[PDB]
Amino acid sequence: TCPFYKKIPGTGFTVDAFQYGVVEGCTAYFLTHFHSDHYAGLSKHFTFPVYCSEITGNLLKNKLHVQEQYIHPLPLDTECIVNGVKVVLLDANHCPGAVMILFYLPNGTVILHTGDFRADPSMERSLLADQKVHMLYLDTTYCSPEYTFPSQQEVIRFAINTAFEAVTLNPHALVVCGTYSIGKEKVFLAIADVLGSKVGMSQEKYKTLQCLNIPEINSLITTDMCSSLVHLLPMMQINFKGLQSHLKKCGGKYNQILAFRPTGWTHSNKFTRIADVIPQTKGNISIYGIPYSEHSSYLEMKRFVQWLKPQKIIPTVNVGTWKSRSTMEKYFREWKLEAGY
Ligand SMILES: O=C(COc1ccccc1)NC1CCCCC1
Ligand code: NI
Repeated sequence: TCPFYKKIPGTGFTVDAFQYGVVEGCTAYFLTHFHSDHYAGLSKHFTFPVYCSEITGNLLKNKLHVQEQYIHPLPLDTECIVNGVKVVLLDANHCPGAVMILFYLPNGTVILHTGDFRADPSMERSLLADQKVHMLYLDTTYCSPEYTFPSQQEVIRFAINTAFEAVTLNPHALVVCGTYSIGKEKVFLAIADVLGSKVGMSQEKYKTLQCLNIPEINSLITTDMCSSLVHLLPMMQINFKGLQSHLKKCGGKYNQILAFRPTGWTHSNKFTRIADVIPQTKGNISIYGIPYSEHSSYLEMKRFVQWLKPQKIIPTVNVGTWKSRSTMEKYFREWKLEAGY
């Protein structure tokens, strides 16, 4: 059964609703981004129209094998008519291909669905600038003031400086970066760039990255592991056992591993600043957890919502408990009273 917060009223549209079978009355299925919780249920035998970004469409075709006849890519920042309704796709500042969707309902109501997003002041100068939004379907992943983390730029500066120092001290060190989905590619691309190397990876991960429209990608990545001193591995292998195993396979080329585990928020963000971050170490292996977020911090979310001044907010994350629903509703009311809308 498809839940209410994935339906768009007054239309035949759903958003990120592929795991409920045939949804009654749905004429077009929107997909905000290529993350498995959101695409859950999509496969090669899907036979209804799917509306999405170009990048998401490339991933649907090549990774899930959805037939081309059902993939409807739309350009960003452009008014489009879908089944008699005006829509706009906006960059979500999440992973590659991720969008927010503006719906202009036939009755005059305007709805914004953020999908997953990392709110930014630049969104205040998007096509949102003009206009009234009556309903906001909001990515509330980190909707509590405890959720603090640095800018993406600060985290990348830390990673580049850490990697460059380690490899300049020991030219026989290998750098390894964990991954389990699209997103956060800047981590491994920025480290490889400072080290003068391509990024080495499996055939499967190479295929995925080839779908993302990254400029000059062929100059940046490779399946030839021997040519590369920055390697990508599944996130599940970023531990002392897994990294020891990997080092054995490298034919005596390296005598040290420096590894990065991009995470979201963790409770060490309540205590330790990015500059003060230290690794876990066992012998010649060191592992850094770095808080590289592709979701809004509490402060970023609050700024966006107080600027947009929506008439009603519908959370799309942390909706499953009464305690988390009540917590979110209290913050929305504070924000409204503070700003006066
Ligand atoms: O209980 C939770 C579960 O996730 C929530 C996320 C947003 C709003 C409400 C809940 N988190 C807590 C972590 C430690 C301190 C802050 C809330
Ligand atoms: Ni996501």
